[PDB]
Amino acid sequence: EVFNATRFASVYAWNRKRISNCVADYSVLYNSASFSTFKCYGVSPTKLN
Amino acid sequence: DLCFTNVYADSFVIRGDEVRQIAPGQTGKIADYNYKLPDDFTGCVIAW
Ligand SMILES: CCCCC/C=C\C/C=C\CCCCCCCC(=O)O
Repeated sequence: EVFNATRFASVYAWNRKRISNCVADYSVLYNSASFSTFKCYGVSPTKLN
Repeated sequence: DLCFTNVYADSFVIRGDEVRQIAPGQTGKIADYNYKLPDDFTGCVIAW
């Protein structure tokens, strides 16, 4: 519903969502997604698991 | 101005949006299951 939606907001009215009670296994995105820019700031990405 | 000791050359083809994954810490589809670089690398990366 987040990465695979149908319409995204307008940057002047950007959306904001809340996530709770779920499992963060992002390895499901490897099959279909393809990101050009991905940058984490206060955390190393090798420890998101 | 230098001389080099133990020179090896790797070579492969990937997709553009994965070149950022060819680096010490990147944790993606290419860095996890296909090809990973040490955390104390000494060398040079080259893409085109
Ligand atoms: C639904 C949001 C859940 C948020 C959970 C909190 C932190 C998760 C952090 C990052 C998840 C996305 C990382 C991108 C996947 C690696 C890049 C790739 O695809 O190759």
